Amino acid sequence: SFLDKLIETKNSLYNVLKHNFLYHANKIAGSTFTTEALALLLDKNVVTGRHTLDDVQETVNSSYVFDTVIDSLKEKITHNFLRNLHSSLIFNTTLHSRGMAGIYKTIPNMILGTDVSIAQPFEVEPKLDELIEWYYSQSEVSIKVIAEFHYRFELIHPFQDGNGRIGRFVMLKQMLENNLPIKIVSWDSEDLYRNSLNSCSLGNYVPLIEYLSSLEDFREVYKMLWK
Amino acid sequence: LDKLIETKELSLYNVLKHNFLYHANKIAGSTFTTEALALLLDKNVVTGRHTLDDVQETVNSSYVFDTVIDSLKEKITHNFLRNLHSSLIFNTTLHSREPKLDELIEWYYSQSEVSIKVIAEFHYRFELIHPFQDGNGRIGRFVMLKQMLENNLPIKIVSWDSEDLYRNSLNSCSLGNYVPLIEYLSSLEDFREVYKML
Ligand SMILES: Nc1ncnc2c1ncn2[C@@H]1O[C@H](COP(=O)(O)OP(=O)(O)OP(=O)(O)O)[C@@H](O)[C@H]1O
Ligand SMILES: [Mg+2]
Repeated sequence: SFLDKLIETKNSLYNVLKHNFLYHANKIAGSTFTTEALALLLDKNVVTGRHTLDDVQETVNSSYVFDTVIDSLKEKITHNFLRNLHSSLIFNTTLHSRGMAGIYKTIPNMILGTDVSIAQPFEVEPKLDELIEWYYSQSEVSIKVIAEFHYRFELIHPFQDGNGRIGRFVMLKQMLENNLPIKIVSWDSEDLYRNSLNSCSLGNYVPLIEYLSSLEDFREVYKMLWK
Repeated sequence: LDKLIETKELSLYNVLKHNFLYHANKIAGSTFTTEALALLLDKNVVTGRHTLDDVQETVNSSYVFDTVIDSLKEKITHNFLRNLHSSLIFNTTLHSREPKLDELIEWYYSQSEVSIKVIAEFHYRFELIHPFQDGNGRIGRFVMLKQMLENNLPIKIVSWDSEDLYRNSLNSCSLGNYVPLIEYLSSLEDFREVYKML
């Protein structure tokens, strides 16, 4: 019943979820928008503070991507769905040219803070199919399923940039679609999210599961808004 | 002008771009200070309080300025003006939504000698025609600048301080009478002498 109410306000439960999610997801990606500045941008289309053009444009894009994710609930994660999310997210940035929007990487990339083996470009499309086919094979989608999906997706790292944000968008989508607790990956001075990721390995996602469990359920925190 | 042309990738060019865009954009309602505009142009960093439209239109004006310099000595056409307009209003809230112009352009290129009088008459007539819904003023000032540059004429930047002299000169003008505008432009300082040191 949470989802219906969320939809019927599309100040509102929707704007709270959007503001919180976008704030943390973008800040993890390096955005310098404060909570007040992001609120002002989302509500009144006014930019304040010091930002790169890319930060401004990508924050604005992230708003549209969030809307798309909510509008496309229950729809299948496909290659084109993911490429369109990426395309919306990096629209009108210094990555739009070169036409890396919205396209899988052609040149090897990396996640720094680690030397873990990222998927080579040629492996992106097949592994992703194997991942998607795996995801929809699950009888019941759980936080554990979503955590494994998240880690594997990030290890694939299909796009040259924006992998973190797109991954967390998809994670939010999966949670919403399966009436699971809404766990919003939050920024913090200690990099608990990143460290939980780095404690993980293929076949071992317990650090991420524990991290997600350590997060509060958004649905309960703002129960006053819907219940 | 040659100095202008080759300090392009590099500076007379950046000084002209910065000053011109500052005044042209401010007249159009931009809230970028001269420092904020400089920071945007040089480091692609946005500071201060601005609407999204202001940010985007300022960035666009940078691109349009570059295009205008690229098209020096090239003939003013309709598609050229439409390209300026499209570039200027790209990614704004203004995005969703002929004969008199042809006549004006041909009239302009028929003159054996281009003068400030010719440019002034062109400017007023362009504003009276008003070919675009928005950005008409900025496009007009871009074109005026182009016309001055192409003919080694004094480079006079319509200034934000100059209002409302510019506006009142425009309101005193009529078809066939452009003397208020000519006197106004004449009252403006020549960019070339101020930055002759460059
Ligand atoms: N040790 C790790 N193991 C697996 N994945 C990781 C690890 N560390 C980070 N990641 C994921 O890789 C993504 C890379 O993005 P990062 O945070 O490094 O900066 P960014 O490139 O600016 O963010 P974005 O990808 O949204 O553009 C992270 O968001 C994270 O989800
Ligand atoms: Mg990035």
